[PDB]
Amino acid sequence: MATSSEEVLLIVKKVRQKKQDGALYLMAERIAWAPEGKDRFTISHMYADIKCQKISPEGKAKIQLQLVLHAGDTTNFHFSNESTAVKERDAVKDLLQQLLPKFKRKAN
Repeated sequence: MATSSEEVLLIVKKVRQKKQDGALYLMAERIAWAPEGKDRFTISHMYADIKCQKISPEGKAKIQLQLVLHAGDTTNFHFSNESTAVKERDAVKDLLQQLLPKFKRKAN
């Protein structure tokens, strides 16, 4: 709050997760989740606040990612529709591995 406001990266009003289907919000340092609501999110896990990353949507069901909390909490998420399980979500995850470099440098 020293410049303006938080900076979010992307939001997906449509998301499916073995628990529920709900809209997924991605923030620079965290992943948020929400259900049929307004424009906020039911939850938000700070990428640094969470540590575990598995990328399983390259040739899988239809785009599902998995992250775990330094604690013992996992975060599984999926996107999919009659025909919306593709690029859309594709880029979503594409963001995931894009911020992954913020709280965890993978390569120099």
